[PDB]
Order: sequence, then C-alpha cells, then structure tokens
Amino acid sequence: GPLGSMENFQKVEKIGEGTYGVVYKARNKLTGEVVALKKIRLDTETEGVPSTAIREISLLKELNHPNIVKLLDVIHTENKLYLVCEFLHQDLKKFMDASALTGIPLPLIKSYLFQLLQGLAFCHSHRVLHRDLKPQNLLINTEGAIKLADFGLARAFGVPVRTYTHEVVTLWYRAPEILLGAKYYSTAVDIWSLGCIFAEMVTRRALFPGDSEIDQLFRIFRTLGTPDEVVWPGVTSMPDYKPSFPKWARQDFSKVVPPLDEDGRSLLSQMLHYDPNKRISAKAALAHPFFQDVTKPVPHLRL
Repeated sequence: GPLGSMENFQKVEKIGEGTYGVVYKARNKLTGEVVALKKIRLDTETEGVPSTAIREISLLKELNHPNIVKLLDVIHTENKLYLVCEFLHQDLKKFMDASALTGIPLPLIKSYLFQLLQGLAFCHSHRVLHRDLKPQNLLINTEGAIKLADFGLARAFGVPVRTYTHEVVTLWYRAPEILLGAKYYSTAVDIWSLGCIFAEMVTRRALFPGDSEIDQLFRIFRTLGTPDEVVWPGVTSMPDYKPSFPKWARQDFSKVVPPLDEDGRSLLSQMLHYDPNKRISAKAALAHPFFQDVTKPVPHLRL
C-alpha cells in the first residue's frame, strides 16, 4: 500500500480511529512532510467499486481554505481507499477534556467559533456540506488556529450507525430535520452542529447528549420546545414526525448556556432555529455583534 516500511509513506504512530477507518500520522518519504493518512477499507464483495465516491471526494482537493484541513491526495489502490490530509496535533474533543477543570477561555471560544464559521462559509459557498460535524473533526494547532476535517466524506459514503470498529456514531450534533427524516439536507445542518459545539465549549457539557434517535429528539424538544407549524412550517408533515410527540415548553437560553452574554445567546439561538430556512447562515453569523471584539488568542497546548 501507500503506508509501510518501504512505501511512499512511513508510519509514525496511530493517531485515532475515524468513522470510516484508522488514521495514522505518517511521513512522506519524498517531500518530508508529515501528514494524516486515513485508510478507508471498502466492502468490495457486496458494494463493488466506489467510483461515484472517488469522483466526489477528488473534487475536494481544490477546496482549500485556512480553516479547512487540506485534502492533499486521494489514493485508490489495491482496491482500498486512502486520504492524505494536512496534519494537526490535537482535536477539540481532547482539548475540551483537557480543559474540563478550568474551561476554555471565552476569547478563545469566540476565536474558534469565528474561524469555524469562516471555514463553513467557504465550503457552503462552494455548495459542499459536512453533515457530520463533531468536536473530534475540529483540529487545533499551537498558534491559535482551528480547522474543519473531513468535509464531503459523509455525502460520499453516508453516515453509518456504527463506525468501522463498531463504535456508535454520535447523534449529539445532528440537526432535527435529519432526525425527523427530511429528504433534503441544506447547509443549515452544519450550522446546527456548530451551535451545539459552541454551547459545549461554553458550558463544558454536551448540549443534547442523546443516546438514541428518539432520546436525541426529545432532548432537543425539552430545551427548545416541541416544534409546531408556527415555528417550523411543514414539521408535522416530515417522514418521522409523530403527533404523539410530547409537547414541551421552550426554556430560556439564560438557563441553557450560562455565563454566555446576550450577544452570544442571541447568536446561539439563531444557530438553533428549528426551521432550517430561518437558521442563520455562516456568512450572516460572521457579521453578528458577538464578534465585534473577536481576537486571536494563543492556547496553552503541550504536545
């Protein structure tokens, strides 16, 4: 393959298990750059060759932005699939866990949200959705940058219920229109996910930690109120909507994300509107008053 003792890439160490395959830190023997090498194994004896997926993912190599983890190459070889990606030293899930006692400082939360919205605004302007954003695919470096990894993969492969190691794929960041079975996903699904991640950075706890599809939905309903045709036209006609859903009242965001100020609560509320058409866009969010004083702090990382 591309990784091994004498291949194009030398393995440095395993850095994690992704949704689709194992991820290695690797060194390119010719250019000397260190990369993240993602090895997706294909179900060849029942799915056949994934030509459509290779076509779609290869288009992502031109989708370059400072807040998008660069897709350096797509390698289809020996009937397996490898993604060669820019390497960054830590993900936001590990950084949040390591910051559990103190919290991430608010100026760094604001800087990260600002940069993530820039990356979304870029991808969405090129008509590319992520669809499975979560802290694990937000990567950080020591200088203060944060970048989005794995754009385009969910669309090419689908989002499975379990990973390749049979771990549960988290539902915590999934937008309500996905949970309710909408046939069309818009860029709004990523804004929802980012809003959930924003809240988690602020409070140091997941906003909606559902452990099943219905628990995820009902956790959303208990906080935001059970949706109706008033706030979400068409919601009662969605494929998985049931009129027997309990009717919870909406909670004040002051209880949901203390100690976020009014600007941040206003932005978060716009990122979590039920109606995807009403949900704020990434570009509109960048102009929100919450970012009037945004700065670029350096985080305390030890590698």
